[PDB]
This record gives sequence, structure tokens and C-alpha cells, in this order.
Amino acid sequence: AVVKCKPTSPGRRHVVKVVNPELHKGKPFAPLLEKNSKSGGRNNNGRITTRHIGGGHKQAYRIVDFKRNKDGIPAVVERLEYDPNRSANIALVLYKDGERRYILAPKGLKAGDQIQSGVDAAIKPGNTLPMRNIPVGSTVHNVEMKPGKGGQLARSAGTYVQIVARDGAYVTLRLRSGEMRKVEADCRATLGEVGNAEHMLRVLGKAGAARWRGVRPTVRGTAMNPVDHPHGGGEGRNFGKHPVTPWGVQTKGKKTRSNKRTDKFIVRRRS
Amino acid sequence: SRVCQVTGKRPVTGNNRSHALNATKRRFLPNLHSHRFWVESEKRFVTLRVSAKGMRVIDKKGIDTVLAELRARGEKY
Amino acid sequence: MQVILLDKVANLGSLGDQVNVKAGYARNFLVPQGKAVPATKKNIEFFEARRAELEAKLAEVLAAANARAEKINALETVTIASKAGDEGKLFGSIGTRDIADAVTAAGVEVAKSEVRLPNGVLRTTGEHEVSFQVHSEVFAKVIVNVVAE
Amino acid sequence: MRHYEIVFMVHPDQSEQVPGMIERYTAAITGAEGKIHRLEDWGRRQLAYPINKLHKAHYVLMNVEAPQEVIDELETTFRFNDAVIRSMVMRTKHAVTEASPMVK
RNA sequence: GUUUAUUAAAAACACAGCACUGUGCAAACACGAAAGUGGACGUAUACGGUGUGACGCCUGCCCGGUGCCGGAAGGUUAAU
Ligand SMILES: [Mg+2]
Ligand SMILES: [Mg+2]
Ligand SMILES: [Mg+2]
Ligand SMILES: [Mg+2]
Ligand SMILES: [Mg+2]
Ligand SMILES: [Mg+2]
Ligand SMILES: [Mg+2]
Ligand SMILES: [Mg+2]
Ligand SMILES: [Mg+2]
Ligand SMILES: [Mg+2]
Ligand SMILES: [Mg+2]
Ligand SMILES: [Mg+2]
Ligand SMILES: [Mg+2]
Ligand SMILES: [Mg+2]
Ligand SMILES: [Mg+2]
Ligand SMILES: [Mg+2]
Ligand SMILES: [Mg+2]
Ligand SMILES: [Mg+2]
Repeated sequence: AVVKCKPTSPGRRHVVKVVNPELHKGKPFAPLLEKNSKSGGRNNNGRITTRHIGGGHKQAYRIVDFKRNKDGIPAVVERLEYDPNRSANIALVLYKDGERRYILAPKGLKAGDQIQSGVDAAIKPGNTLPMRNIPVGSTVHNVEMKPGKGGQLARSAGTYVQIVARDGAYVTLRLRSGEMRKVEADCRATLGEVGNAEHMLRVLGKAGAARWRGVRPTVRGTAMNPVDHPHGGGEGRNFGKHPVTPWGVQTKGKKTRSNKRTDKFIVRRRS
Repeated sequence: SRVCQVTGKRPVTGNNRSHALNATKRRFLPNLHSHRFWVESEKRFVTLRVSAKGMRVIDKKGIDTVLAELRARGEKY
Repeated sequence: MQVILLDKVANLGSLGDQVNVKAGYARNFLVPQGKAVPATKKNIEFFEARRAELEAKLAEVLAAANARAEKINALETVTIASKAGDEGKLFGSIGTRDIADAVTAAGVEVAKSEVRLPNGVLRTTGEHEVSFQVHSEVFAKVIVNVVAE
Repeated sequence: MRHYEIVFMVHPDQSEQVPGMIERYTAAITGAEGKIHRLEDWGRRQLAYPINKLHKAHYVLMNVEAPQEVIDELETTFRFNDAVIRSMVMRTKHAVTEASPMVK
């Protein structure tokens, strides 16, 4: 549920929260954590490669199960947690034999409902089963690309991927962008839309609400000097040139896809 | 490194001469390919990083004469 | 690539021909599977004089055990027990090693690279013809039953 | 409880395993303490129009007196069974054991 | 809030918000003769770039030019 914050100061004027009361108000499960040190957008050479990353609140990596291998063992959701690494809330599942894991929580999955992976998993949200066993037309998430690799499609806050067709060995997936990608029918796919569907309804509201997430400020190009960006210069505000990246590559329309290996798995691009 | 193991090739540096003879230094890289060769006397595959000249040579001398050079040269395979 | 042959290949010659092949077809398929020797002047005399008919002693006792890998399998009673759902809808699909584990227990201790499947999945419960290529010359017809668990 | 009239149309490749289904669908009704009144396997039948690109189907008429919890379960058993093409669970006021017009 | 340490603190840059566009993951893009790494142990509600710069009422006409995008029958054109 969203909460429009009352304007008791500028910078609380526009803040729209996402108050989820289902989330656990306590410590996470300590065996499933590991260190997530920040990098600032800097590779092994030390140079800034990706810009506008740095700062923000410290985080710890939750070891989330994307591969979802424990076949034929039912698991019950113990609580829902807030995950700083991603936009979907995660769910501490307790299997019957005693192993605890996290999964990406689906849309309606709250604490108590029993989930189960495998090949014979009952078709209801939470259950992961290979896409030759999922009926054509349903909405799955956490979809793999290669079998046994781990979920890679529809893994964000409120995204889902429809299985539009099954022709033999591959299933055609109407992905979340509109792209129709063929993934093999042996790949796992967790049923149901993924949970935190109102994540796009939040408003950060103030400038330092993005610095909390590690979003350093984005200086637009037409302010810089001509040595700094192609959009530099001007004795005023001048922009008499076609909009390019800081490295000359066109932005406003130019398709920069260079993967000719996997053009075969792509029925259509997006619109 | 860009060294064909068989023929000992190596990137040589010449010039990108243009229509007005402007000389900018370039490199001629060899046509190296990492290939699994069937050594019939060992019945295992030896991966030699070999050019495309050096696969004409292996198809001529035979792989057991070529790998009898790479020991005497002192090179691993 | 002038190459010599040691077994009949389907569309270029029999044992003991000096056939022009494309130089990657000998380098990747003919010589690494032992169907050929590169036709050097030292390997012409090694074969066309010595083993011109001495290989027919060996390449025919290679296929003498072909029927001894086939004709003794005149029982044709093979059953694989895999879990299904209901009225088909198979939980555990039968592969080629799954056939070559129940042809294994019933008859020949057979390699898994021989099982030729027109479907490859055998998902639907029922009888299915499972032909073999246990040598490249004489083929088999054993029909394997899938029975529900 | 509540009286229903369930007719479902089985894919005719699976006509051999139609009693393989009714041994479960009835057993969920009689196993939920609900009677079964008439069970009339209509047999294979020509369609008036081809559903799902095929022209015949194996129909089954089955009056049911069940509590409603094991019928929504039963519709979602037709829904995920890829054999039954069409189901139609019509509610009827009384239990009719009097035979169909299409038994004769 | 930030900025010309040392004559410019500003109406400049930023900003939340908005839009366009690229990106199906071995992502685009960046740093590297390459390996690799950042992107990200993130997966389109995500990420990169671009312009605008809370909010309210709004954003009109022109595709000839210059780019971009889609077309590919014809013309013309490289090594060979
Ligand atoms: Mg950015
Ligand atoms: Mg900006
Ligand atoms: Mg911005
Ligand atoms: Mg300036
Ligand atoms: Mg410039
Ligand atoms: Mg001006
Ligand atoms: Mg002007
Ligand atoms: Mg000079
Ligand atoms: Mg101020
Ligand atoms: Mg100053
Ligand atoms: Mg200062
Ligand atoms: Mg001052
Ligand atoms: Mg401005
Ligand atoms: Mg209006
Ligand atoms: Mg306008
Ligand atoms: Mg135009
Ligand atoms: Mg035009
Ligand atoms: Mg064009």
C-alpha cells in the first residue's frame, strides 16, 4: 500500500511511500547472508566504467535461490523479508527436511502457504516446474534461459512472462518488454507474477532519496565544455547537433545490438 | 601470446599506407586458432594454438613429426 | 587431401581407396575416428601391400559380433518403469541411457551412443520402436515398453 | 448438498482412457460424501463444428450431487487436463436420474 | 544542496518528477592490443544514454533539410 506523505517540509512534499506491513521487521536469516561490498562503478583497472554509481546505504547479499533445485520436497513460507539488493521482496522458505532458503516471493504468496518445486509440482503460484509441464497461456516468472542455470527472465518487482506457444522442444515466451524469445522447454519457471507489484508507484520525493540507493547525480551533457562531452560549448544554451552518448554513439534511435549468436532464439524484437 | 606454436609466427608491424601514402603503424596478426589434434600414438587430444599455415604443415608432416619438434624446441603442449 | 580408407564410408568408397576428400573432413572425422590414414607414400606401402586383405580379417570380425550383439536379442521383452502424471503427462522422461539401462539389464551390455530415436523424448506411455545402429551396416528393431509407476 | 450437471468432451485420441478418468472424478464425488446420480458415457460423437482443429470427441454426461468445494476443484481438474477440451458444469435444481434424450 | 582552492556562490550545475531511446543477459555501454572486470552476483517495475527540471493548467502545426529507424524490386559500386 502506498502512503502519500504529508508536506511538513519540502522534500516530504512529494514522497509517496510503499508501506508493506507483511515484511519482516527484524534481522534477516544470518546463514544466508554474505558480504556485498560496494564498488562505485569501478572495474579492476580502477576507472569509472559505468557512471552515476556510488554512495548509498550499506547492503548485504541475500543468497536467493534462483536455480530452485529441491525437487519433490514441499516448503512453507516462514516470513517475507525486505531485500535491498533487488526490487522484489524475498521469502524465507522452510523445507520439510529443515533447509531454509530464500526465494523471490510471487504475487499472492504470504507466510503459511506451502510451495514445492519439481516436475510434479501443483500448478499454483510459487511452484517451479519445467516449462514443458506448465500449461501454455499462464504467467510465470523467474524463468531460466538454459536448463539448470538459474532464473533470469522476469526477476524484477512486478514482472511476468507469458508462455504463448509450445512447439516441440522450445517454448515461445512473450517477455516483459514485448520480445518473443524462444527458451527451451526444459527450463524451470516459477508460477505467478512476482511480488512487489506497486514498486513503480513509489516517488522518491527528494534529491537525497536517490543518493541513498547509490545514484550519484547525472550531469547532462549540454552543460559541459566541448572537451568534456560532444554536447559541450555554446555562448548561451546551444545544442545544434544530434544527441549522442559521451563517446559519439547516437542515442535517440540507434539500435546497438551486436549479438549475432542468439538471433535464432528471437522471434520478434519489441515494438 | 599471438604465437603459432608450430610455425613460430608472430605479429609483425607494418604501415596502413593510404591513397596519399600516409603511414600509420599497424600490426599483422597471424590467423591463430586453438585446435584439438588427434594424436594417434597417444590417443588423446593435444590442444595446439596453431595458425592456419600451421595446420597445412600438420596435415603434411603429420602430428607426430610436429610434436617431435615441439619437444626439442622445449615447448609445452 | 589424398587419403586412404580403412572401412567403407557411405558415399566415397570401400576399404582401400585413394579418395580426394576436403581437408577438414579427414582432419576431423576420417582420421580421428580411425577410418583413414593420410595417404603418404610410406602409408601406401604399409597398407596396399601388407594389409590390403589382412584388414578384411579384422573388419569382418568387427561385424561378426554385430549379429552377436543383435540376433541374441530375440527376446524383445524390455520394460522401463518411470513415474508419470495421469493418462500420459510423464514426470520422468525416458532418454537414451534410460533405454540403454533396460537393454543393459535385458540382454547386451550396450553403449548409450547406439540408441536411435525418432522422437527422443518418449513422453507418452505406450509402445515405441527403438531402432539401433550397433554397427553402421546392420540395424536392429527392439520395441521398448513404457509402464507407469 | 448442491446439484450439478457436468458434461465434458474428451479428446478422441484419449477415448481408451475415459474410464481411467471417471474412476477418479466419481471417486472424488463419492469420496466427499456426495452422491452420483446418472453416469452416461455418450461415446464418440461427430461435432457440429471442429473445436481445436478436430472433428470428433468422446462425451460423458455425469450428474453430480456434491458440496461446492469439490466441484471448483473438479473444474480445475478439467482445466489442467489437456485431454478434456470442453467442460460445462451446469447447476440443476433437482437430481435427475431419468435417462437422457441421447441414450436412445 | 553544489560550483570557478586564490577577484564570479549566481538566474549556473544538481535535484525529485516527466519523456524519448537503447538494452533478452556471455545485455547495451564503459575500461582494457587481449584475458578480464565494471554493469550486477542486478534481469525490462531492470540498466545505460539523452534532453527537460517539483507542483498546477498544459505541450500546437511542418518529415522539405540534417540524422535515426524500417523497406530491398531496380540502378550504381569493392576485394575476388
Ligand atoms: Mg545513469
Ligand atoms: Mg540532470
Ligand atoms: Mg535524470
Ligand atoms: Mg560550462
Ligand atoms: Mg568533441
Ligand atoms: Mg543564445
Ligand atoms: Mg539555430
Ligand atoms: Mg610521418
Ligand atoms: Mg541554497
Ligand atoms: Mg572564487
Ligand atoms: Mg568550496
Ligand atoms: Mg566568492
Ligand atoms: Mg534546464
Ligand atoms: Mg486535456
Ligand atoms: Mg512541439
Ligand atoms: Mg526527414
Ligand atoms: Mg521523408
Ligand atoms: Mg537505410
